[PDB]
Amino acid sequence: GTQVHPRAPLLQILKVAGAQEEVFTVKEVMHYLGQYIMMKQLYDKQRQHIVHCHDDPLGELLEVGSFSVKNPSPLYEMLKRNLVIL
Amino acid sequence: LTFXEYWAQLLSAA
Repeated sequence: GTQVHPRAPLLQILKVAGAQEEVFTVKEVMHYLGQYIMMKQLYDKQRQHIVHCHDDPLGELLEVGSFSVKNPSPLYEMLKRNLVIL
Repeated sequence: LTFXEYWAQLLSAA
């Protein structure tokens, strides 16, 4: 339920996904990240829990070329680096 | 499942 402020590179990704706010909950941040991956079709077409984020700004933040939605720790580690707790 | 379904499962956990 805590409010967070994304750092600029993360906020840019959320903005592409349609976010107009500057303060979010963690769940809302995760929501817009999924929206971004979906709109850009970064998920693997055959095994859709795999996300291929290499060569995309999201991969620069996550620091991995791909991840599994079922092994979300790279996402959470990125959030710790990119969220200011308010 | 679809990506939307997998992400919704993850989202619920946050």
